Amino acid sequence: MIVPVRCFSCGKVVGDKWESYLNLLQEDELDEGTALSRLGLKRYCCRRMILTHVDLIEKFLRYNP
Amino acid sequence: RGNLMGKRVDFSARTVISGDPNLELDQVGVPKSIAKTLTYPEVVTPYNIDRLTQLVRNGPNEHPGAKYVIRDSGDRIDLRYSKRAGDIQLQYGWKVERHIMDNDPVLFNRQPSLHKMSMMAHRVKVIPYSTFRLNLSVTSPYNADFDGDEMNLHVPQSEETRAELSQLCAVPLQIVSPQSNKPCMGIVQDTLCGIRKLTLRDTFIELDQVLNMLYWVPDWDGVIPTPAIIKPKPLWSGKQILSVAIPNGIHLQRFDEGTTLLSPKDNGMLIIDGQIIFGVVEKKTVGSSNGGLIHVVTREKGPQVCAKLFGNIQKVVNFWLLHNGFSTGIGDTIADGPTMREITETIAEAKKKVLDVTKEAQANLLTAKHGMTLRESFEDNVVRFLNEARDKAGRLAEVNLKDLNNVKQMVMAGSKGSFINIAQMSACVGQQSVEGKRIAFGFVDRTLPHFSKDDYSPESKGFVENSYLRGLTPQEFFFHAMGGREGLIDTAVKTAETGYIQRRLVKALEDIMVHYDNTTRNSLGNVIQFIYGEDGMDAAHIEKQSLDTIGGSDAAFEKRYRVDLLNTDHTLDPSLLESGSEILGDLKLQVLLDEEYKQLVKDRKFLREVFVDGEANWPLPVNIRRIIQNAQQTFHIDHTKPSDLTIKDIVLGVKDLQENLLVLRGKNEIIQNAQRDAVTLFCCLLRSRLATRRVLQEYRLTKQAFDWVLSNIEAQFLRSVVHPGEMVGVLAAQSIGEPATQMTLKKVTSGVPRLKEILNVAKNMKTPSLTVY
Amino acid sequence: SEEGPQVKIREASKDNVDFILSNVDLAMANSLRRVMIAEIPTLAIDSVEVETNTTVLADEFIAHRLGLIPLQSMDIEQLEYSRDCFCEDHCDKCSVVLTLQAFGESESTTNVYSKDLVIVSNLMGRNIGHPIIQDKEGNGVLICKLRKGQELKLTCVAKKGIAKEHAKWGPAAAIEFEYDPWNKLKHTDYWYEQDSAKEWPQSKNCEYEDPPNEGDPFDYKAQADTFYMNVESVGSIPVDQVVVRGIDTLQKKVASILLALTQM
Amino acid sequence: FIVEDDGHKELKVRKGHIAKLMATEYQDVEEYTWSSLLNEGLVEYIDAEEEESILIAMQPEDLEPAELDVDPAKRIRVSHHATTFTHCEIHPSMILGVAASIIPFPDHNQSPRNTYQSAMGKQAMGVFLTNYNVRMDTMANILYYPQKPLGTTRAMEYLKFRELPAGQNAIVAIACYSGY
Amino acid sequence: ASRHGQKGTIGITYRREDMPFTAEGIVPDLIINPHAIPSRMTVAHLIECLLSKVAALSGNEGDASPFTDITVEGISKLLREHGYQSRGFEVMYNGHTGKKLMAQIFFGPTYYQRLRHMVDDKIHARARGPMQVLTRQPVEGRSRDGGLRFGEMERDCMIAHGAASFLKERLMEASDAFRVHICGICGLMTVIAKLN
Amino acid sequence: YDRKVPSPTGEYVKEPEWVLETDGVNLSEVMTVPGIDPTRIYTNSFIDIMEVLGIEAGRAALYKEVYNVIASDGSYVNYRHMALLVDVMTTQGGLTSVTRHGFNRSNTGALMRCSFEETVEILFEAGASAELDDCRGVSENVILGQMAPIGTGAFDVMID
Amino acid sequence: TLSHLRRTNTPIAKPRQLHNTHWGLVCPAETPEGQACGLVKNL
Amino acid sequence: MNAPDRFELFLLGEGESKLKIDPDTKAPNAVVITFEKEDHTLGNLIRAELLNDRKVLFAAYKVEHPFFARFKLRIQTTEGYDPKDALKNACNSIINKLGALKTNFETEWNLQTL
Amino acid sequence: LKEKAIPKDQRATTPYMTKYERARILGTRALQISMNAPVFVDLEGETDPLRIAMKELAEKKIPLVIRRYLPDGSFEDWSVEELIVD
Amino acid sequence: SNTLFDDIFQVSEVDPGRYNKVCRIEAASTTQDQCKLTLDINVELFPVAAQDSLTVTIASSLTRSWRPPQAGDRSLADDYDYVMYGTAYKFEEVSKDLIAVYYSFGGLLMRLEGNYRNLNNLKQENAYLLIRR
RNA sequence: AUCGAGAGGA
Ligand SMILES: [Mg+2]
Ligand SMILES: [Zn+2]
Ligand SMILES: [Zn+2]
Ligand SMILES: [Zn+2]
Repeated sequence: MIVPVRCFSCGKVVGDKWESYLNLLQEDELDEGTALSRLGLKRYCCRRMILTHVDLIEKFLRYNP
Repeated sequence: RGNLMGKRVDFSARTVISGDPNLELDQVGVPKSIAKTLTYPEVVTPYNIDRLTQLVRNGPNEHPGAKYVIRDSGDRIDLRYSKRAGDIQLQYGWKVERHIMDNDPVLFNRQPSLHKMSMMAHRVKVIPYSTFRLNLSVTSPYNADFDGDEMNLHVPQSEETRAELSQLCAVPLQIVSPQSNKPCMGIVQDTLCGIRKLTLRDTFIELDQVLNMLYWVPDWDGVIPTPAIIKPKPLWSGKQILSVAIPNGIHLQRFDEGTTLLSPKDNGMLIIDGQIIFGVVEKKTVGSSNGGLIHVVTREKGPQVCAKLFGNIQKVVNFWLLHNGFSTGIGDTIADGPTMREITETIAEAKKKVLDVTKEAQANLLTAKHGMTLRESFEDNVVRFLNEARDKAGRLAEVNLKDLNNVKQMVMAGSKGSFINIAQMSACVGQQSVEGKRIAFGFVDRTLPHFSKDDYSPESKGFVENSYLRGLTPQEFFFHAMGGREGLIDTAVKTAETGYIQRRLVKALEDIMVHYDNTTRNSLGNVIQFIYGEDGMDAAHIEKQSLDTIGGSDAAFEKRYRVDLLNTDHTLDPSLLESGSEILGDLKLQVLLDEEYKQLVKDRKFLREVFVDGEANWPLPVNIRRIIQNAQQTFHIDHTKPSDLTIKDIVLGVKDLQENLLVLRGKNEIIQNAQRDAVTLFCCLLRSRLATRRVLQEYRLTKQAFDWVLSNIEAQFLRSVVHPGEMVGVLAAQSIGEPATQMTLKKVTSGVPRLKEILNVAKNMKTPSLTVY
Repeated sequence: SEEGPQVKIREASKDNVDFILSNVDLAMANSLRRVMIAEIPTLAIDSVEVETNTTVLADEFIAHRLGLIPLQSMDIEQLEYSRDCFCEDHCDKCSVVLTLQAFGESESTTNVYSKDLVIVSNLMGRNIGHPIIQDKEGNGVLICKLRKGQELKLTCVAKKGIAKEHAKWGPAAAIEFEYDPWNKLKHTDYWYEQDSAKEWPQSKNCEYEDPPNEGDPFDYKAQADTFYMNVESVGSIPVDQVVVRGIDTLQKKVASILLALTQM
Repeated sequence: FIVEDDGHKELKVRKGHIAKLMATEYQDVEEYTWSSLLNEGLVEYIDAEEEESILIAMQPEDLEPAELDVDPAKRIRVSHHATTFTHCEIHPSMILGVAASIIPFPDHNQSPRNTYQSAMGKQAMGVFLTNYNVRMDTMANILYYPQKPLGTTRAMEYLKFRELPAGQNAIVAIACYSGY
Repeated sequence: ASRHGQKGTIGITYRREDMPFTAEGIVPDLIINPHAIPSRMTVAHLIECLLSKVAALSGNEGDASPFTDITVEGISKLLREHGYQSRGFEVMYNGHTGKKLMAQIFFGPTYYQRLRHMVDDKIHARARGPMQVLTRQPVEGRSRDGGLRFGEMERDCMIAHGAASFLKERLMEASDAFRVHICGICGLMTVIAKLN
Repeated sequence: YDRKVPSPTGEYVKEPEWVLETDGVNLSEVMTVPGIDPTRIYTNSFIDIMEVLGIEAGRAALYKEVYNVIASDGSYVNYRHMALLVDVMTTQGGLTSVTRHGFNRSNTGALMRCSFEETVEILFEAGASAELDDCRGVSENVILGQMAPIGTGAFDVMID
Repeated sequence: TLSHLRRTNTPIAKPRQLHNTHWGLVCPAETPEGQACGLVKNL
Repeated sequence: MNAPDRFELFLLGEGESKLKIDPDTKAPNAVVITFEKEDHTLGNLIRAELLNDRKVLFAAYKVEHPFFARFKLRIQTTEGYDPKDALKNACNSIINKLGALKTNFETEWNLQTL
Repeated sequence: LKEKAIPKDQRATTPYMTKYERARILGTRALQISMNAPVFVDLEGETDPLRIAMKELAEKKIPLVIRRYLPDGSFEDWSVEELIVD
Repeated sequence: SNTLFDDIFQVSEVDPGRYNKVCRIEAASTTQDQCKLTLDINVELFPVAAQDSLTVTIASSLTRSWRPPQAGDRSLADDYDYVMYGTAYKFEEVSKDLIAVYYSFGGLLMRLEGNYRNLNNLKQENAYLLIRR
């Protein structure tokens, strides 16, 4: 529902790279393959952690309580 | 049917099952939660008082423990709540409900229970996880996968009850089953894939890996075998390191389709004294085959040694495969560009054949085959034409597969997969069928609204030219789904009908038991069979042997079996016997050999009357092929020194041996003729191989070895006799009902509908047929 | 230099060390990367007490994420195992206590990074407890998100452990590992359709070795003694000290066997 | 779809209509809806009995004229030998249900396997709704870190599977290893 | 389960050291057997793994839609552009030893599903628990601490085994055993037995 | 049909023979026809062989039809199991089906008969016909919860 | 949830078989196994 | 639920020693050493070093079950050679190899930049 | 009906002990061994009541008899000394 | 404990029968007729091409466990560069005074033709096969 | 305790 802290397969930390990834896509007008490599995610085990992540928490905050 | 013939029971358990290659065959992994729950009432003796007092002190919350203590008053001391669970003093005669512990006899069950081998006793091994662990070579008699299946566990509550599990229902005792007279267990699916790759001629093992593999065999003797390659580098072959799990005194001979003794394709199997010679080990050797390794070891060494044999083969091969590796990708489904072009050429030339027959049938130039319509001749020819293309293009792919192709290696080892799986994945899945025919015109005169009316083409009627790799078209996808639905209906229908068939078989034969007069009777005392199986032999100790008097020319039968002492060209050579020159011309002994040769003539005429086709291989009680190799090894026999067997020794010895093969013991002319009839086929096998010329020339037995063969044959025969009390009717019904449950599928009714016709006797059969000669 | 295994650092950074291991047996190089993943210690959170949680996440959800936060472990050897210390539950000799409070004051979304963690216990002057921050914006790992009116108040006690007990105590992410890039030892059988040379790509370590002669016979008596590693650290322990404490914890495991033999 | 003469048979729907449909989609100017395709007679509702009288095309490339070196890896389509088209399929993949539209490459699978997964998709675990914390359900089962799949069907967009997924892109090795 | 009818349970759990590994240090989250592949002909399982591997490596999405022109050769041309083997094979190393595997492993991402069937919802063991009222038999259901059914299909197997005493024990001692008094003239249970 | 036949030399050799297979059956008027072998005629309708050629000829025809059911699906059951089934369907003089009107109409125990099918109707008739149950049946002892005459229970154990 | 809201039932001459006329209206694959196979359908 | 505590992979229980030495049956000058609370990290390294000493005839290790962190080591030596001394020299040779490995890394690390 | 015994001579049943009467004999002994009956073999460090009976049977120290019933009500008594265990 | 057979052969055929390390060899004997050789040889260790001449020897010795070779103390019985070890399993009388012997070197097989060796080459577990350059 | 549906396993 929110960004995993580390990659499952190897354990590389990915929890700090989420807002940098969303800014790399929008502010810098990049594609996902170059934004993933920019954040130091070369191994595809780490790459699917960010590329396939669904931020369901942003819709959980929409509920008022 | 719900509270008397079956009922819910205490001391039962259920959970998900999984596989453990480091468990034994008759072992079962039991979760510690279950082991803490289930109890066994153990009465205190001087031989358990010190152990049982500690288990009570351990308590019911951690294992090994106990839950209740029963005194002479009969009131249970609840060890969870009692204030005196610390100062117990176990007087003799009290009961302690201890936990289930290691090597306890428990019953393991997988439902549907269509087998005595679906409910057989295991040994408890308490494991630290939540699933029932079991060895992989016990999955086949349960039909148990590990994709979410569940199994049950029942715990005996008395010493009389545990005896029946350990001595009758134990797992090693059920390895060689009376159903199909062959072993039901075997090496499966990782050991099987590994034992092929291990046993190639190209597979050599270095010293470091050999010593780990060697120490992995539990009952290893410490003797490092001498490597098959010495000078450039010490290498061991995979045949070498595998033979350490096979016990000494195991002989296995099998020839597979090209098998010279030089064996260039590395096929066949020769095993000499527990060391294999030139065979690649695969499913024919190490599966649940008739006359395989498991069949030999269970009969020669015994059930306990064969149960150890499963784990030792597994612990060596699963070790080697863990450090070798094995995979499967989409690259194992791809054939060459030239191969795929020739495959689509093969489909196109068969589609042109359907077009020509369709143009032929359109001009009414077709000649209708006898007893069928013009349309039926058309449909028969097109289905044959499209099945020829699917099978030929599939064989075009299977020939193109290399030895490294992992689908082929599973096919070659026999672990998983067939030719048709290769064909449908790589070349062409082919013609789909509903109700035996092609896809019907569900719409008016067409199969789909994307076709014009009256289209009998392969595309229209449901021929799938593409493979699963190439991808099905939307029309091909729907016709495949339409046929695939029919299999799902057939699977659900056949499972429900066979379960009723198996229950009906059991409930009719539930009272058929072999009594002490060898008569097969029921509760009323009515004779069903006067002798069980007409010969009185338990099907477990029965295997296929060739009666080699049946075949061959009349000269070759004469050349191999006739001894003429009164002739010099057709007499026993002095090379074969110490009496070679003394015995020539003896009149009082040629009358014995003429008597023996007359029985071999009489038996050969008798066997051709029974087996009209001339089949020699038939299931018979005592395997004489193995006893001869046992004699050639125990008494070390050279084929140069002459024997010390008299003519009188062999002839009068065999006739005395036939007098001792007893199945019935009544001293009157009816029972003695019942006995003489019951052993006729075996004595036909006895005289054919214990004949004078065959012993002295082919076996070259000594008198010591010959008397030993006579002792084994008499011994193994008496073991193969049925035991009175054998509920053979329930065994008969389950031995038919279970392979009926695996029946799943040229105008005859076969399989489950035909079996439903036979059992529910059909006054209106679906297909009556008359065969006229 | 010294007689034995030779090391050649090809590339070195704060986060990666690519080196070559020469004159080593295969078992030692393998047991080096095994102990680097598993058995060298690290400080990470092993107890979370949640005072108030009004977030959209469960407490155990956040507690599991807190354990995965890379804390400083440079001077972890001056900290004791809590199972070894003589305290009641935990103390300053064996544990590091962290505090996290956050309130959704803003109308926009309030983010909870690991920079918001506050160390409470006395550190006694050792490099320990500090959450690792490699983000260029200075924030930590994004732990939670708050709406306006949501708060989260908890306390985290960080203890000492190895990755055998839980993978949060792993200082290393991925150990690259390759020997014999030309398969001159024939330790694997290449799967192929037409040509094994074209269907398999060249390794980067192929440039660091001599290609074999196709006419030369098989060098059968040869063995593996040159290995190519690249160790990467999460940040809890620096990269050089991942492998040095990897070596040191490995030889400490062997030395315990000598002490075990001397006692028997 | 609707085919008519234009004579030469042609789809009634043209690219100018697709541009107006996608202009309405991006604007999220006299919005061009589904009913605008229906009321302008470019799309018809056919049931099982009326499709007995029609000849459907499978794709708008079946209305292309005819004239060799084809890619041998592609599947084998047949030239239809039919030209009196009255309709065309919207997309062949629209014969599938909701659960079968999650299956990746179901045209490369045998037919009972697609049936099994369509039954096991209802047993897969994920976020069933975003308000699960507000509902009081007899049983509820939510995945910690759901992932949108790396291989997707184009029918997943309307089924909201990339927004409420039910599994994780696990790194899978197909291998025999220790026999467990 | 995966999305292709490939269901299975966890048989063992290994850590990253014990797990096999490629030269990049990538480790599988999951190992399945190659023997679940060929009998079931779930080729799309293996095309999914090849397509998901290229999409993860490139940051694009995998068009696994039905009825397309997405070919295994087209995906493998893209994977080979990424410096991997075209059919997805990868040289993997044994984690126990560090020695290479002789075979190369089919290796990549594949969308797997966690099904509703977990073990601790299925565990049951009774050992003389609560009984029913009418039949005085064990109750039905693991939620009620019931007993597993020794059905007549199981009675068949104990008869074929010849185990009369186990068959009697399941029917009586582990279940509704009972004592009654009957008359010697009429064989009915109509005797008043004042016991003390 | 290809067929193995004894050669005058003694070997078995392939002597093919023309064979007629029909689409219907009533054997009574078929074997009494010139040009055929009336000693080799065969029917899949074993019920006709029972009433034309006798019960034992029907018995072998019954086994042969079951054998083809097993062997066509590649399987193999031993002779004694199938033959025990066939003999039970035969030993009453004619074909007795494995059916509720079949084996379950025999003179066996009433509790044994009531355990299969038509449960209460069997016990109803047995209450009227005053049937005596021998309690030698396995199902009679399963109902009674006693050690049935099965294996371990097929005898008695006494002192020396 | 979406599959349950588009589920059909046939309460009971080969009804369970996939018919040609089922093209495009009902799913070819999505049906239960075993009991009530082919009767329960999904749009 | 049934799963054991994770520290049992490395934490010796009550009454458990690290090593247990038992003489081999039907094997002269051979011994079976049960290593408790260890895995392939130690066993593969000890066994490979026992192969380098040319007075050791046999060296092999095996984990009888992955559930339990323990293994067995079998050593067979020459006549007049205690396998414990072969184990001792192998263990000590491991430490001196790792000692030089640690020193040569720290030399090459300080030579580097970044 | 009344005393349908068979003499010790003219016994027609099998002299070999069946697997079904071996399991009952070993179970009957292990039952009474568990309830502290005297043991007629020098137990060589054997505690399991079944292995006592298996050792008691291999030395033929079990004073039991097998009354093998025939379908006409006749019966043959066989001592465990007489029977052969193979 | 000494030599059982000695001859010099010339290889006629080399056969990689779907293998990568093992070829089945077909060698004709010089110095004698009625003597041919068929043998499975590890070509990865000792390569054998066609038209080569290979001195082939069989010894009885030079049970107990295999000790690893302590380099210089253990005196070899082989001035050869390829040594195998196997077991005889079948003896084939081709003609009157014509014989054939079958050996199995762990699955690598041997066929030897000749007529005179009826004293030597017993059906023994002992068989060392030695091949010179 | 009775019916009803969903599912697991073949
Ligand atoms: Mg299963
Ligand atoms: Zn990663
Ligand atoms: Zn402390
Ligand atoms: Zn009365």
